[PDB]
Amino acid sequence: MNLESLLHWIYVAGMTIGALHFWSLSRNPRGVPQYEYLVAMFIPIWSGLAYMAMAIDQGKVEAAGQIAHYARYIDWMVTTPLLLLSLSWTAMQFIKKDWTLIGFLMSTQIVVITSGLIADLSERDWVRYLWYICGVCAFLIILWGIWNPLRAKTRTQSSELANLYDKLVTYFTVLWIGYPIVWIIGPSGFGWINQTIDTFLFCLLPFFSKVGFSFLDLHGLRNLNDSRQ
Amino acid sequence: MNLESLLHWIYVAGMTIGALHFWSLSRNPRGVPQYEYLVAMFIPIWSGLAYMAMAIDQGKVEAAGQIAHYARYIDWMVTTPLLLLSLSWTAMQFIKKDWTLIGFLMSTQIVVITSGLIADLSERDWVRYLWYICGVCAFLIILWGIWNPLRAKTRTQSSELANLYDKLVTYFTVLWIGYPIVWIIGPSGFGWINQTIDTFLFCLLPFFSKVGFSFLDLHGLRNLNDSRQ
Amino acid sequence: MNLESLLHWIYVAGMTIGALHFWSLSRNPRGVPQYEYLVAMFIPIWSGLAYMAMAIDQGKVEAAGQIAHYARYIDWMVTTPLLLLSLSWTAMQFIKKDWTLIGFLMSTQIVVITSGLIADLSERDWVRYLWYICGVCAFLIILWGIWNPLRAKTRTQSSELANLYDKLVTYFTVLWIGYPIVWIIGPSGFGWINQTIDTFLFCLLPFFSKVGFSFLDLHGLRNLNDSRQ
Repeated sequence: MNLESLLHWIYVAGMTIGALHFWSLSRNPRGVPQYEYLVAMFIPIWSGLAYMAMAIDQGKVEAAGQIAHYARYIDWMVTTPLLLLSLSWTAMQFIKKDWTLIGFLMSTQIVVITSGLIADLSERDWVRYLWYICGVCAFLIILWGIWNPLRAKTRTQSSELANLYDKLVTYFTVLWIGYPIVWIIGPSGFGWINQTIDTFLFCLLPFFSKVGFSFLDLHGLRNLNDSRQ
Repeated sequence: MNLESLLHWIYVAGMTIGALHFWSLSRNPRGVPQYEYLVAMFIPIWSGLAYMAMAIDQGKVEAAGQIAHYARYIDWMVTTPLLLLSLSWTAMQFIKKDWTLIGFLMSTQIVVITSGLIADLSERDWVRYLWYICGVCAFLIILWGIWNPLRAKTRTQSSELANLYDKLVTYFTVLWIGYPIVWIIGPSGFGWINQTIDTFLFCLLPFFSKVGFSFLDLHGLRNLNDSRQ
Repeated sequence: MNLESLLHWIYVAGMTIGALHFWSLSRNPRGVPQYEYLVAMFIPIWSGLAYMAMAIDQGKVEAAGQIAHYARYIDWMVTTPLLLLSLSWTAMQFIKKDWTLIGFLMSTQIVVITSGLIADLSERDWVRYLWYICGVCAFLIILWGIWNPLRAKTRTQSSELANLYDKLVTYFTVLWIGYPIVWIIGPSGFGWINQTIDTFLFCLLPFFSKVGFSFLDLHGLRNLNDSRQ
C-alpha cells in the first residue's frame, strides 16, 4: 500500500481486449489476411502479463539495495525479436524457399537485446559508460546493413514492393533509435533522478510503438486481394 | 546427509534406460514410425539429468532463507513445449507446407510456462494470489482456442483423423488441468506445509504423464503401414 | 583499478575485424559460398561482446563472496549450438526437405551446455564430482551416436562427401573432448588454484577452435563450382 501503480495495470487491460478484437473481426478482415493480426496478436498477449507485473513490482530483485529492471529487458528479449519478424511477413506475402536473410535479422537482434539487459545490470558507474557505447555502436553497423536490402539497383525489379518496404523501414528506424536517445539521460544511462518519470517514459514509448505499428501495416500494404488457405 | 533423497534418483534412472530401450527396439517399431519415439526420446533425456539434480539438491538458490524451485520450472520450460510439439507430429504424418498454427501453439505455451516460473518466485503472500489466477485464466482462453481445431463443420472431411485428435486432446487436457488443481494447495499455492509431500506429488504427476503419453500414442494411431525415408 | 585484463579485450578486437574482412572479401570468395562465412560471421560478433565484458569484469555475480562464471557459459549457450549448425551447412550444399537429424544435434547440445553452466554453479565440493561425471557421461552416448552417420555401409553411396565429413568430425572431436580434459583440474573441476591461469586457459582454447575452424572448412571442401541465387 506504500507503492502502488495503475499505469502498467491499464497497459495489460488494453492488450487483452486487443487480441479479442481480432476474434470478432475475424469474420472478415480489412483486405490484409489474418497473418498480420496473428503476429500482432502474440505481441500484446505476452507483454500484457509483463505489464501488470510491473504494477505489483513483481519480477524484480534488489541487488545491493538497487532495484534492477529485470521484467523490462525480459519482455524485450521476446517481444522485440517478434516485432522484427512481423516485418518479414509484411513484405513476404508467400514462401517457397527457406531464406537466410531472416536468420541474419534474428541473430543481430539477439546481440542488441543483450546490450539492453546488461546496461541495467551495471556493477559500477564506470563500467556503465563502456557498455553504453557498445550498445549504440552495434546499432550503427546494423543500420548500414539493414539499409542495404533497399538496393538502388534493385529498384528496377519492382518499385511497388520497394515503396512498401521503404515506408515501414522509416518508422521502424525512428523507434529503434528512440530508445537509445532517452537512455542518454535517467537511470542506467547517466542520470540520478526519480524512477517515477523513468518507468513512465519507457512505458509510453513501447505503447506508442505497439499500436503505432498496427495501424502502420494497415495503410502500408492497402490491398483488396484476399487469398484463403 | 540430513536431506538426502532417492525419489529423483530413480527418476533419471528410468528415463535413461527409456531412450536406450528404443535403440535396441529400433530394429523395428510397433507399426508407428521412428519420429514418434524420436521426440519422446529427448523428453526423458533432458528431464532425466534435471530430476537427478533434485535429489542432490542442486539448481536451487537460498534467497533470504527461502528455497526456490528454480530447476523445477526450468525443466518445465524445455520439456513441456516439446511435449506439445509431439502432438503436431502425431497429427501430421508428412509435411508439405509450413503451417502457421504450429507457431500460435508454441507461443501460447511460452506464456503458460512464464506464469509457472513466477508462481514460485512469489515475493509476497498477496502477490501470489494475483499471479495464480492469472495462470489459470491464461489456460481458459487457450482452452477455448485449442478446442477449436476440431470443428464440427470439418467433420465432413475425415472422421478418422478427427477421432485421432479427439482421444489425444482428451488426456492432454486432464494433465494440463492436473497441475492447476494441485496448485490450489501447498507452497506457492496457498498452503504452508512440509516440502516433502510437495515435491513428492509434483514429481509423481509428471512421471504419470510421461510414460502414460508414450503408450497413449501407440494405441492412439495404431497403424500397420510403415514408410521409409 | 587493480583487477584489470587485456586478453579478453584483444579478443573482441580480432572478432570484430573478422566479420568486416568478409564485407570487403565479399566481392569474391575462395570458392566456398557466403553461407560458410555467414555462420562464421555471427559467431565472432556475439562472442566478441561477451569477451570484452570479461575484461571489465562484467556479467558475473558475487555469490557468498564467490565469483561465478555466469558470462562464461552464457556464450557457450548460443555460440556452441551455432558451431554445430555450421557443420550441417558444410555437408548440405542445398536443402529440399526438412530433416530431423538437425534436431537431434541441437537437442543433445542443449543437454551438454546444461552440465557446463551448472558445473561452475557447484554449491558443494561433493556435488561438483557428481555433476562432472554427469557431463562427460552424456558426451559418451552422443559420441557413438554422432559417429554413426559415417556408416561403413553407406560408403558405397559417395566416397567424396564421406571423406569431407570424416575430416570435419576429426578436428571437431579434438576440441569437444578438449574442454572435458582441462576440467579435471582447476576451479569447478577439482583444483584450488589462482583464477588467473584458469581464465587464461579457457580463453586461448576457444580462440584456437574459432580461427582454426574457419580455415578448416576452406581446406575441407575446396571447390571451384560456385552457384548464385
